Amino acid sequence: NATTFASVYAWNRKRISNCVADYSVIYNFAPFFAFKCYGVSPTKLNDLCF
Amino acid sequence: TPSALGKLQDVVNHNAQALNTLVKQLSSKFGAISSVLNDILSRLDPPEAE
Ligand SMILES: *[C@@H]1O[C@H](CO)[C@@H](O)[C@H](O)[C@H]1NC(C)=O
Repeated sequence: NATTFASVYAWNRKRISNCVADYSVIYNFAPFFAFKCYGVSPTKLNDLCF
Repeated sequence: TPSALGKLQDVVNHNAQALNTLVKQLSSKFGAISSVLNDILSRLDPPEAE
């Protein structure tokens, strides 16, 4: 919800730590276009850690 | 004598050395995302974890 996204050649890289990764706050924005995960499963992202 | 019983020592060493290598290769991840069966099951779905 930053309302401003960078270009593809100067893409931003936000670092996240010291917080609970509640991915339930993602599925209330809007019907997405693609959620093709890699290396993990879209369902089991809750109980995992990073 | 330091090693007059080397034959028995070589016998008791070859058994433990080969057995420790079997435990060593248990932590080896053969072309997988993880070597622990609990880690793969916690990250991927059954059709992808197989
Ligand atoms: C994004 O931020 C705006 C305010 O800047 C807010 O009104 C809006 O509800 C936010 N979007 C979501 C999905 O919460």
